[PDB]
Amino acid sequence: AFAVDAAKAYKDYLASGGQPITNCVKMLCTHTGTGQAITVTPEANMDQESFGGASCCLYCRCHIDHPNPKGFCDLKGKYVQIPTTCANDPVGFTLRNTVCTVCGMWKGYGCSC
Amino acid sequence: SSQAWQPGVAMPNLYKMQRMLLEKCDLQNYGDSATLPKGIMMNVAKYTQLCQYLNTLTLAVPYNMRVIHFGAGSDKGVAPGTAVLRQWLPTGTLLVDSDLNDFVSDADSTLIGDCATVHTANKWDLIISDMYDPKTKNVTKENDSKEGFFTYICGFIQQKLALGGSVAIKITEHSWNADLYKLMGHFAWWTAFVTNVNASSSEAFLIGCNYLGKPREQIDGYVMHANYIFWRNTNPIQLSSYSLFDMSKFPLKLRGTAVMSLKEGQINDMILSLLSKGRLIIRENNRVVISSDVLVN
Ligand SMILES: C[S@@+](CC[C@H](N)C(=O)[O-])C[C@H]1O[C@@H](n2cnc3c(N)ncnc32)[C@H](O)[C@@H]1O
Ligand SMILES: [Zn+2]
Repeated sequence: AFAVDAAKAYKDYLASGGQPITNCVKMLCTHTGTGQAITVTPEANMDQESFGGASCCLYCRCHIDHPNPKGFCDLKGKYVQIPTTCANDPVGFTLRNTVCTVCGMWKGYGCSC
Repeated sequence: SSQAWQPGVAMPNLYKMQRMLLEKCDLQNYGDSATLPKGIMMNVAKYTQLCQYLNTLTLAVPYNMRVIHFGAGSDKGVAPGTAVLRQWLPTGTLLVDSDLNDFVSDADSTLIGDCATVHTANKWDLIISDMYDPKTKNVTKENDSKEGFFTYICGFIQQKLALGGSVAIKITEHSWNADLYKLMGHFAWWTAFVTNVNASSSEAFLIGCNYLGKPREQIDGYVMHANYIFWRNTNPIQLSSYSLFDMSKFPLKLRGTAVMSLKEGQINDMILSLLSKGRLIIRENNRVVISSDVLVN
């Protein structure tokens, strides 16, 4: 029944006041994109930063297995859009938030459904 | 008016034609820095300017393009250059990554280990190398042509680059190779490109544009590197990040270049001319298979 819960361990390290995971790869772009959360190419709008996806997966960055049967990363090879006011912790932001399955946008940061 | 709005500066043709002796590199702007946009790392900026420059050449861009990137890992354990490559290349481009040390990457596949352990079954359309050994920056030794990973790169280009394919390979004052320069004469066009954001360094990318099978020009590599140092020594390049603020035309134009598998002396003078304008790639289109050799105890 034992399993390492890296997501909980990171959430609690942040609540204790830990420096968030650094060196996520911020891309140059026009900042006139669709604003959707996870995309094939950077899509930040004027209020988002775009990051290379792999450098924002906790599992990828921590060399931990991804939490699903067929170890698949839905960030690797993609670009992730982060509101500029949260962009100091892109790894945290993607952990704690959810993508609207019809809208494409972050729930609470873009989905208007 | 200036090259400061360009992504970088290419070695002018008149400098390629000199016959200079090797000098120490002494850059006027040695201690300058471009001011990067907020939160943007030097490697992202540098690869973006390389890609903005490559956008101006006649790169062959087939459907199902194949790109391999050597020296992709960084000391932070991520791969900023390949994130830029993946942004630039058409969606669905096959991108393979490699470095000596472990790193996390956006490539479709990553091989860790010395590049000499890397084997691939197929040919590639575009080869990018940022491989660099910092211990070559030693001013107390004579600056000779270097071997190491440069020996692999030269063999890899001659065996695994499709005719029509292109190359961009990082060099510096001390990290260079005479045969790599000689190989640039087997392309329809070549240059040494300095990015504006890193113009305080002797770094350049040796860019070979549209590979032909054969020498088009005879190039002496020892002389050409001396010509490169002479160019850098007498032409200060103004540090600049201006081109990073206009990304509206960044992605590589999908041109649907034709791919054909010709053999031998099927390479007509008509074929060579199509290669030379970026309008033809010659290689097979089998599955892409790669592997690294593992030595056991
Ligand atoms: C400055 S780094 C590359 C930076 C990286 N391209 C980026 O996007 O920031 C130079 C890299 O070349 C790699 N390298 C040097 N010699 C090598 C060799 N013989 N085989 C494979 N990789 C090598 C190093 O491991 C190092 O990661
Ligand atoms: Zn929605």
